[PDB]
Amino acid sequence: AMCYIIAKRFKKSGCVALKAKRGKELADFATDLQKKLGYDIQIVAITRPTAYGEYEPYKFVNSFEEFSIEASRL
Repeated sequence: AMCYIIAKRFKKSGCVALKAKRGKELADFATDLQKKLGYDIQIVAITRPTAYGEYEPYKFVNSFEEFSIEASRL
């Protein structure tokens, strides 16, 4: 199924979001990025932004590479 993968700093408002297919590729990508960014950053999959208004404002990106760049700037 489809989801959004989300990166968010626990102590700051807003997030980075990428629409993505659930699967092993996404799980590996998210696991690797979680290691690089550390414990202060949350990486989570959600169904859709309106179900998670607490992560606003959303910055949407269109590739894994752009997601990694923007997540690292949080």
